[PDB]
Amino acid sequence: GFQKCEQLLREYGQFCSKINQALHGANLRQDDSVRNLFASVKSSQSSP
Amino acid sequence: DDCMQQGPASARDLICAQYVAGYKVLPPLMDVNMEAAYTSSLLGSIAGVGWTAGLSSFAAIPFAQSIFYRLNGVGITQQVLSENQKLIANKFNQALG
Amino acid sequence: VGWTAGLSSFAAIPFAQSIFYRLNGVGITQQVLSENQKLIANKFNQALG
Amino acid sequence: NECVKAQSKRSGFCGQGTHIVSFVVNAPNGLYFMHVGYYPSNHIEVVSAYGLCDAANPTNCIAPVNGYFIKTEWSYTGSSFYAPEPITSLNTKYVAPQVTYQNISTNLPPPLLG
Amino acid sequence: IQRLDPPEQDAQIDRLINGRLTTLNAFVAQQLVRSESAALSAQLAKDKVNECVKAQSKRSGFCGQGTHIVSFVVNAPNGLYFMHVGYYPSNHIEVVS
Amino acid sequence: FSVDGYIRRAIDCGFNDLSQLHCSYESFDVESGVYSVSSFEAKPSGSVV
Amino acid sequence: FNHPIQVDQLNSSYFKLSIPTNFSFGVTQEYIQTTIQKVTVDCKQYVCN
Ligand SMILES: *[C@@H]1O[C@H](CO)[C@@H](O[C@@H]2O[C@H](CO)[C@@H](O[C@@H]3O[C@H](CO)[C@@H](O)[C@H](O[C@H]4O[C@H](CO)[C@@H](O)[C@H](O)[C@@H]4O)[C@@H]3O)[C@H](O)[C@H]2NC(C)=O)[C@H](O)[C@H]1NC(C)=O
Ligand SMILES: *[C@@H]1O[C@H](CO)[C@@H](O)[C@H](O)[C@H]1NC(C)=O
Ligand SMILES: *[C@@H]1O[C@H](CO)[C@@H](O)[C@H](O)[C@H]1NC(C)=O
Repeated sequence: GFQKCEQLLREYGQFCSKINQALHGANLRQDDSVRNLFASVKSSQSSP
Repeated sequence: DDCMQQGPASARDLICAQYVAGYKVLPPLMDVNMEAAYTSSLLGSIAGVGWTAGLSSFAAIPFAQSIFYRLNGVGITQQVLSENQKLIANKFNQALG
Repeated sequence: VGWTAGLSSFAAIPFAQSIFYRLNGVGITQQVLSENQKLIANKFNQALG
Repeated sequence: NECVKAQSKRSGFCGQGTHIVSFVVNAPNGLYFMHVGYYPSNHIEVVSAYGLCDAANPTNCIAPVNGYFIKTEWSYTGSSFYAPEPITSLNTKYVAPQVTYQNISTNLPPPLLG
Repeated sequence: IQRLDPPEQDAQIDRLINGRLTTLNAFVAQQLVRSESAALSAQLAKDKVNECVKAQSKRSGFCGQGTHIVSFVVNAPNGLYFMHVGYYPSNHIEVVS
Repeated sequence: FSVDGYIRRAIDCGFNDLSQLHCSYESFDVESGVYSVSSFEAKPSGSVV
Repeated sequence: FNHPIQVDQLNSSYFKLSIPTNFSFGVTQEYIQTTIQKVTVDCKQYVCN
């Protein structure tokens, strides 16, 4: 939250955009991994 | 709120650290009951899925009947399986118990 | 290529003939495949179209 | 090798449903697989036997091959598609007798009419 | 900020920035490595359910040890827990064949 | 540098692209292959002010 | 949760068979990446211009 720091941070480019996008993609990857995995465990027919 | 009204559980509490350090742990895609539903339906499909040709039909047969076909399929003859059905069930039960 | 034993010989057979062997191999009987050859080709074509 | 050059018997390896045939085309950074599978629908429930034995000759038993023996007396259907047809030597195999096999005494199929 | 003026204050803040940027880059690099690994692993889990659980496997060592008979699946904290029941021979004898 | 310390052989690392290759691997013998080396720079032909 | 078709077991020497009466073909599409774009960098130029 310090403005002086934020001012200096800006000189490193869109650093935080890169951090957020990299993690966003990495997190989507698990939702996709899970969705695919369960779609395959799922039975068509099953007994109670 | 738990981390404010109770505070950290112990030294190096990485869950309460989230609101301090600036990071967040996100919830998983499926809740527990849904994941349980998937493996529960899977359990009930085993005897009738690994039975014959194709993946399209389901044989609602007893688990035990499935085991005997599985044992026959690996080289144990039917005369043996028939004489030993209780012995086989007991050994299976010991393995899981 | 996906026709018989070994990877060494090639059966130059019609695609359609291959499909019917593939369907027979998964549990659809020959009486069914014979009665429905046009129905099967149409469904296949819908799937790809 | 598994999908395209062969019909696969591995559930879920290729596509969903029962694998029939796959095709491959190139894609910008790799291959694009086109897996054609067989998707069943409108399932019905029928009553099936584990096998059939000659009631008069209890050691002479059959089991279905890649299909089922269903009530309709007994007839055969392929495993992926309900379509009853007569039980013949081409859709059966002889097996050792089992407690779960039915004892049939009337309309015995040709493999048991011995 | 409280102790130093801008020409030196800047240098000190900048050290903290470099260290924290480095930390975040390392973190992200590992989340990408760990998520790639977990994704490959998830496909292995997919294959085991289809090969192991929904089918009897004939592949030695793919499922469990010994000859595979039946497998079960339950959920685990970060994945699946496979329960592979195999047939284990003992007391071998030699005969002439 | 020889065992006795004298320089008997050398590469001028800016002479050509092949020389750049040898220098980047710090060796007079590099394996066969296709390698990227420093680009051929465009140089100013004048100035505008 | 999308429940599977429930097929009951029987208290008998028989069993219930849930068997298709109809079918369709469908296509599962899959992309597998085999390559990445190959890139080289003139590091000396990149850093110092
Ligand atoms: C179609 O006909 C068959 C053939 O008759 C019939 O299956 C037979 O059923 C009888 C019982 O009705 C089985 O006989 C016994 O059943 C008891 C049940 O607990 C077993 O405990 C006995 O085992 C002891 O005795 C055996 C004698 O050799 C020993 O070998 C064994 O180790 C035990 O000491 C015994 O099994 C009979 O075995 C089966 N036959 C077969 C081939 O399994 C069948 O049920 C009829 N079909 C239908 C749907 O009714
Ligand atoms: C019906 O199920 C019960 C469950 O215990 C079993 O004891 C009984 O023998 C079964 N009857 C038949 C015909 O299998
Ligand atoms: C199979 O499903 C299709 C879907 O529209 C339908 O048109 C066709 O008549 C169905 N066939 C049977 C035998 O029900």
